[PDB]
Amino acid sequence: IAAMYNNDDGATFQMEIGGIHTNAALAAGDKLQCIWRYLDVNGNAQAAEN
Amino acid sequence: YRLAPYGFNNKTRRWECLDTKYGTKRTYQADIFVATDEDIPESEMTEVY
Repeated sequence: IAAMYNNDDGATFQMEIGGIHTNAALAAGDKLQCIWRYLDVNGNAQAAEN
Repeated sequence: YRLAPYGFNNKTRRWECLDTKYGTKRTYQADIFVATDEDIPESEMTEVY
């Protein structure tokens, strides 16, 4: 994944994808799954899948 | 029944009612309103809050 962060838009957010073989492309509507760790508002680390 | 205006809140991403003092205290999700036609011209609309 590398990085993920929100956007000023109402809907979307931004995500990098990292090392990918050259012969690959993405179309709108594709679905990606990941298990990532984030920092809660209180300052405690959590884990989630989406 | 009185209808009160609802405005989008970019920080929380929900349609929250204006008129805080006297109004409904409910907030609705996005996708409640889906726009596919031409919008109302800005000249015709009246400004509130």
